[PDB]
Amino acid sequence: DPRRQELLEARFTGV
Amino acid sequence: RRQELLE
Amino acid sequence: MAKVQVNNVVVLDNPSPFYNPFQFEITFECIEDLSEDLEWKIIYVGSAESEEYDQVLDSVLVGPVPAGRHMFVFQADAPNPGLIPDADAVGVTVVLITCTYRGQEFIRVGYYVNNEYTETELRENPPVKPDFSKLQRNILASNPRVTRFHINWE
Repeated sequence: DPRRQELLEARFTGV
Repeated sequence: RRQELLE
Repeated sequence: MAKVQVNNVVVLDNPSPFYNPFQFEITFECIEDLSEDLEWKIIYVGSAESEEYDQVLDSVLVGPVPAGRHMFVFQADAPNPGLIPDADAVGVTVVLITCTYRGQEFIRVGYYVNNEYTETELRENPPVKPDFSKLQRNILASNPRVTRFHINWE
């Protein structure tokens, strides 16, 4: 869960 | 790729 | 700053069946006359594990945009469950609304999305393979993440 949360947030900001 | 008109 | 500013996004029929289409009422404004189209996209994050399962649900061009404030309804068909990992089907994922000018993404509006069974029988004993006809999409519209990128507006 915590790792998947981190992954989703990256998508939100990403580049 | 598809056209959309403004409202 | 940027020549286009997104003022608001409204998620319409937000809690709905998975197979029903997305609907967003988007309102932006433009400081001056624009030479080319604004390309809007809706992107469904199929899997948190890899961006290669992203689905571009739709992509529209809003053509010649004057300098006023404008509104339009962006509707897109639901993602293709045949491209979604079963592990990611049920649970939380992300949907993205992006706008692009001359091929340069300048704004990205993201929402968390929870796909969940509504019958307690299924919630307590999930199908071995996600049954998308029984899933409810819940776009958590209260808290969007807005990310802006600098682009060339010449």
